[PDB]
Amino acid sequence: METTQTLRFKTKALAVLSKCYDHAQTHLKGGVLQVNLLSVNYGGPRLAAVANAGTAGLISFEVSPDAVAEWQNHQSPEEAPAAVSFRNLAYGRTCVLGKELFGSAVEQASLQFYKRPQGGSRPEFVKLTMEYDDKVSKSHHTCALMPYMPPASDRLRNEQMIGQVLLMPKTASSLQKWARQQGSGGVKVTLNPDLYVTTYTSGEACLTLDYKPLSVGPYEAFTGPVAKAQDVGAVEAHVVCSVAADSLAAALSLCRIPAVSVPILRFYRSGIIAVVAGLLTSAGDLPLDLSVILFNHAS
Amino acid sequence: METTQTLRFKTKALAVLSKCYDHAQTHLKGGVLQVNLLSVNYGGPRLAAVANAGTAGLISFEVSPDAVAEWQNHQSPEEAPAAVSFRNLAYGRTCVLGKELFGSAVEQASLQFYKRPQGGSRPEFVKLTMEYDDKVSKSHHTCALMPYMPPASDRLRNEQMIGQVLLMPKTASSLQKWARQQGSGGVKVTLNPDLYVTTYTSGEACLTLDYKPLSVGPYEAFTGPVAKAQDVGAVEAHVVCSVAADSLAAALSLCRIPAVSVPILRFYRSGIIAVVAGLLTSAGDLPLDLSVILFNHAS
Ligand SMILES: [Cl-]
Ligand SMILES: [Cl-]
Repeated sequence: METTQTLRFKTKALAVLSKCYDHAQTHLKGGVLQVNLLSVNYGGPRLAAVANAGTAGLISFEVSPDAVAEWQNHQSPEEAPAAVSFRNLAYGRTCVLGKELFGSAVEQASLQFYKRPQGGSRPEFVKLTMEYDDKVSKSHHTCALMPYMPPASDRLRNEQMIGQVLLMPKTASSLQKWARQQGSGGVKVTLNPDLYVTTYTSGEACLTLDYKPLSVGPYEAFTGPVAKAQDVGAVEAHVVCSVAADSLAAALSLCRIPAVSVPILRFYRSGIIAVVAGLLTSAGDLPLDLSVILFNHAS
Repeated sequence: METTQTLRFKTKALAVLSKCYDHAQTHLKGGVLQVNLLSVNYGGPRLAAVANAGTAGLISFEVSPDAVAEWQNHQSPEEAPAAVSFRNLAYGRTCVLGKELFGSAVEQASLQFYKRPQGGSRPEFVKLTMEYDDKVSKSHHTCALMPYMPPASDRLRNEQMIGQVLLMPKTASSLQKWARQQGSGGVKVTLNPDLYVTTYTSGEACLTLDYKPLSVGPYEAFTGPVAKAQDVGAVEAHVVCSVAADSLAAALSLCRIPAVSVPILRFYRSGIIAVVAGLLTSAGDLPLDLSVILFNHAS
């Protein structure tokens, strides 16, 4: 058995995300764990819990490379994949890997991808192992990788961000509730730079949220921790997005992590939207990049 | 690291218990997993999930020795302990070991015990391993054992059984509901050979259950599967037992596993009751000895 790649995290790195994972736990359960190698020499490897949200949404519970302690790709650059991924809910078992992985009592978490010496050009298995606080307890999980998929966190690299608005906790819940009220319907999201307003409509139903302008462009907004939670926004263009009410509801929920993050809506020139979890200055330097992509939903 | 004991179960042996465990998982979760070494010259090692039920009850989900494929004790009889135990809910972990151990897809299950070559009469750690159907997935859990405890399935060795009555579904359920209604009070259970009836009182509340006599003593009854389910009993002496209503309710619930078992109440001369899960001929030959001991409880 040969090792294709080795990935190991720093002491207790992933444990600080324990509560964050718990918040997203229910949505991440039926998804998959995925390590993005496609960005190894672009910051480092990126492990992420990836799953669906609603009728047209993709969650990416991603860990910043800052959490990585050692990376090793033993395959020729040309053989290694852009990404490997196994399913979060391990084969047969009752244990959800993401839960154990992002556990708070884990000192060292690490992954090892293997293949059989003979036939097979790409990794075929992964071996997660978590070593706990007690300096005594270990857990090793051997799983089969899945049919290759691109890095979830790769679908927006060529997209153009025309603005993003921070949603104050109450506003977020308010929207999140409205979205839920719309069931399996669609929501037409409207960004109006002129009116400093974001609008959502689903049939006759409707909802309007105002926002204070930031005398700065999209890409220069919310670059660091969110020091204040207020309905603020940096928009530089109009746009209408057709998303699924249910996906929007799940996103707003997941990105508002108690005492940790507040939802930030990122608008793209194409009809696409990405609800991002803006980290509060309080919740320290969590190596988290949580987002949910709202795909185009034909109503 | 020195290996003291090794236990390997037969292929798929513990998987047949999958639904049975699930039926008790809520109770077993906070208990412990434990291997009774005493029963090695009495059929073989006995693994059991052991936990508390109500205010005065001990639950024992024991696996018949005929499920074990290979046992090896590498310690002299002097050093070897009577029983080894470790938390069912693994340390800092999120999965309960028992849930994964009795997984329906576990091809092979095995346990190993170790200790350091210094200070330590008995084993200090255990390593459970699960090999799955897919012939690819494996799980290894390494834990610390707990301060030693006697084999749960031993507390009834000197006790002399004076009677046992089987309860059919509708009957058991009446008793269980009655017990839950008595909330946190105590139940005075009476066995009357002259009136062929068992009575339950908790304050002004009461309940009487008739049973048809078996022309055989206590120890020769319900030896094998129970092809039918009718309120019959092989009693042979009066006895009044003081039990906790909540333990009684839990015990009846646990021993009536849907389409698998029916509760059987075993009364002992000492006024102690043990609720047992009589297996229906319907269920196959499950290697399961589930029971719940109702200890003495005062008003
Ligand atoms: Cl209970
Ligand atoms: Cl010792």
